[PDB]
Amino acid sequence: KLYQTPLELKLKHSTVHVDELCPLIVPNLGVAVIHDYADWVKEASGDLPEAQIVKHWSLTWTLCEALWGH
Amino acid sequence: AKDAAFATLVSDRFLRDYCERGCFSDLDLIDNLGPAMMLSDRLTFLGKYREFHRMYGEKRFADAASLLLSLMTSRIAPRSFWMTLLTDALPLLEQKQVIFSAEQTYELMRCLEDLTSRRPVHGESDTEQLQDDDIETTKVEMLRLSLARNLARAIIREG
Amino acid sequence: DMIHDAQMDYYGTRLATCSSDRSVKIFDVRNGGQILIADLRGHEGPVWQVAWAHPMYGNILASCSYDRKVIIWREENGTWEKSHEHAGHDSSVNSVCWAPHDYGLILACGSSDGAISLLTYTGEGQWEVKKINNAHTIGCNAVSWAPAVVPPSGQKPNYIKRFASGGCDNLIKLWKEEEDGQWKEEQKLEAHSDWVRDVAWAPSIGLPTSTIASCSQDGRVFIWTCDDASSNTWSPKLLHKFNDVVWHVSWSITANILAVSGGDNKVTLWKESVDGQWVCISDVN
Amino acid sequence: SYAGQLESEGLWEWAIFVLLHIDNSGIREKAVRELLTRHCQLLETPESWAKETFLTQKLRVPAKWIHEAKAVRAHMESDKHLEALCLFKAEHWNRCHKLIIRHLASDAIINENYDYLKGFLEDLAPPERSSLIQDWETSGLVYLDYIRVIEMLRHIQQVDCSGNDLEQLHIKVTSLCSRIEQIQCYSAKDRLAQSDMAKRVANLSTPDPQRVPLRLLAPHIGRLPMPEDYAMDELR
Amino acid sequence: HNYYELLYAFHIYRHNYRKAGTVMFEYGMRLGREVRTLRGLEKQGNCYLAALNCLRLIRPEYAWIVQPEILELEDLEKECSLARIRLT
Repeated sequence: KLYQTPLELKLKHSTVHVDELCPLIVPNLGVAVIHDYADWVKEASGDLPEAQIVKHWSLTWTLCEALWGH
Repeated sequence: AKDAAFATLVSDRFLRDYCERGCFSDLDLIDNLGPAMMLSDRLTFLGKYREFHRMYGEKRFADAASLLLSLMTSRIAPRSFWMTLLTDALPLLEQKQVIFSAEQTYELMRCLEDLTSRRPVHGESDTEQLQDDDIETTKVEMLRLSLARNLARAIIREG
Repeated sequence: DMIHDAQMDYYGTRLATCSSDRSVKIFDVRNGGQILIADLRGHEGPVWQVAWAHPMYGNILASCSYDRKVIIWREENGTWEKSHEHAGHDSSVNSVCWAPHDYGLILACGSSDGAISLLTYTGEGQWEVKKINNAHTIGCNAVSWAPAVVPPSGQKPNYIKRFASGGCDNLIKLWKEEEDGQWKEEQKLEAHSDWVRDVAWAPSIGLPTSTIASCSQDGRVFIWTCDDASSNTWSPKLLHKFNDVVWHVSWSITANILAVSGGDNKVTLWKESVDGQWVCISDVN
Repeated sequence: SYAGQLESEGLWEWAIFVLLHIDNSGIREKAVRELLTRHCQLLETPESWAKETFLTQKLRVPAKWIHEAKAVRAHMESDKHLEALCLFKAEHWNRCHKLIIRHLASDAIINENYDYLKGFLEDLAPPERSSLIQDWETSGLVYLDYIRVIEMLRHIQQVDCSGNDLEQLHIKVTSLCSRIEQIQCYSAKDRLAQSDMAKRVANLSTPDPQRVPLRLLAPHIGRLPMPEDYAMDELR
Repeated sequence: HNYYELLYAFHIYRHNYRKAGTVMFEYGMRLGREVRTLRGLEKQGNCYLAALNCLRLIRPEYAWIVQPEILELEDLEKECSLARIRLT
């Protein structure tokens, strides 16, 4: 979450428009944030979330992608 | 009474009350202050100042006033009205021209140099010269300029 | 020796500190490095609180003292000279805060004689003294303004201009500016048992549920909140009860975490949970 | 909650992206304004890009608010002489000539560095023309005429005629300096800059006025109340 | 002859409109600032007295070049007070 590559990847997967001088998320199909959908599994390695608390996050992301995933 | 602390305070109050206008009157020829010898010889400065403010005899009165001011500015008669007396005496020297001071210009310069590096409080309505000023250093600058003019226009009188 | 109140500037710029030695030091914080710039001195009593102005009106910083006077020094070209000086109070000033940027450059100052001055800057350096007497019994002790809530034309929207003040009469009376020009007491909140120390209003982050925290000398911390807008219903809620008295009470802008400062010389961070009860996050120092 | 958690650590782009995905427009705009006012120099797109090549402009956000927030933060954290150039050149002033003129008055020293003052005076006209201003335009004109008068006095030392706009510039400088008498203003740096600009051109033309304010503030404040007519005070 | 030249310039200015004596005094003080403990203090006192006289004998608008008016006078007074406190 402290990298700019994730923000750049998440900003390109949404369609925003200027409405009354305010940006709103109209159409979105993915997000590269922490503990998201299928795009958050690649940002959880041994050099991003240490090693003592990465397996649980990966399992929670996989379960959410397999259950709440279309 | 107890010591000289009361006599010094009374002398300072008299000197502050006498210096308020152009002519130091108020308590003119009404000071006396005669007690024993040690407590009576300390009141000679006030008497000399009163005699110089009342009567005048060529440059003798000016020399006596300058000597009294130099003696009072040497940590003797306090230091409240000393700056005012010095500024009033420097206004009658040669602020607009050039004069002469035998055994007095160097003393006035030393007094102005010592009062500028220590503490200086001047508060006395003299005449038209004091009303046109603003800061306290203006009187010292005028006195220094007058002393320089006197030393430049009087030290070349060789025999 | 001992400092009283030290608030930051704008976006973490300088840090105006105030101690009991009548010295309003303005220290700069550059990358975590504390460095003093100037020492504004000109009060006969000890300095209490200090609040900085907005960046739209230059760089002003007002600080109250115990000499029955309020100094408002500016900052331009490295000259921290005093611009305005308000001394309309009879007793010592306890708290002195400013209003929002949308309403102008108003500054509310509470005294210890039961009055609340409101220095409203006009088109220049002239400030109108709009004080309101008979505001407290033993005197005011806290002053904080509410958030700027906006109410088919080309003009500025007139806000309600609300400001909740705390005093030593165990009543947090909130003020409201009428359409005539004078301020009046809207409602009172008598829920404390002793003298109210500090009472800062929580900033709304777009939600209409405006809250306001208060701290008294009895050790209780009340969090009065409103149910809806345009409804005089200030339901107080007890957050924590300590054995000692509390000093100041600040709130955050993101999660609105209440910073309870007081008790045994320690600061505690209180945050509202999902159940509605306030719990302590961690301990400072 | 996500925008607050992302902003409490130091991430501005993530916090802005989390706040932009809200429901209420009035709350989202306020959150975006608060996030821009809290931190704007760390994630700026224009003026030397260093935020991964346009980070806030790609989220369908206006660049006028971010630039204004960055200018307001620089005017409070950095100096006033360097923060005025980032506000007028950002194309988001909207009748902000008074703030620029007040900020540019801090660099009144260093007479040999008039290039920055000339550039500021030349750039202040573009913002006033873009913001549709055709009424209050005296401080910038006086500041532009002062530098030109100083340059003409430093280059030509034998000329002593009227410069047409010299009288208008002097009248504008006098009206700006008489703020304490017009609307009772307690300005210090601006008044000092105006006095310096009015006195730097008095050694060539005429300048009958431009002085101080009698003895009402010199013999009653601390023997110091801005010098002016020292020649008239020490001469006759 | 710097003092004589400054006096002549001040007289020529007063014989026209009188609006450059303070600027000349400020330029002279800036050119001859670093001196010693006694000479520098005397020069600072003379400059302060000249500035006070100029402020007392003037009444129109604002004119104070070579001085970064009110703020410059306050800074000069603070510097003089600091020098007097350090020398005593």
